[PDB]
Amino acid sequence: MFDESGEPAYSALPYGSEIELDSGEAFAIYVDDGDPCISPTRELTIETATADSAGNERFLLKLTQTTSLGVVTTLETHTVSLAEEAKDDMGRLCYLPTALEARSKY
Amino acid sequence: MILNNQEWLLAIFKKKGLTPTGKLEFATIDGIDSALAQALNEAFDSQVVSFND
Repeated sequence: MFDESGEPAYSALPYGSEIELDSGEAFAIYVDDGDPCISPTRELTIETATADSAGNERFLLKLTQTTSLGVVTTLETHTVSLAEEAKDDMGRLCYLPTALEARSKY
Repeated sequence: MILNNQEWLLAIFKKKGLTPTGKLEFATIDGIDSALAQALNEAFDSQVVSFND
């Protein structure tokens, strides 16, 4: 879960249960695939990107996989915008839930 | 070149639309008789007789 400032909070939930966002939290990102990250560690990286043509703000979301030994590999990258009406460099939508549902399998 | 994201805007044209109405208009066959009567006269014109008798 992500605070308004942007700090992360970690937790876990049973598979049957549904996510409920506490007040004071903006958004949460979880793993759809039924894959525990115990032996292969999955890391999430956030960095800023150029603003949209219409003045909207967008950032880069990246996912990486690290083994126990220390070998780091890259899984996925996306451009995501918090604004409801935002567009990608290719013209696709950048709204976080819609983009994650469309072009992400993790 | 007007290029936004990955699409080009090439040209803008203008069109003329036609939407009909039920009304109709037609000519009459009355003037054809006068036309034929006038046309018949050109047969006798441009005819001469050299020697009188």
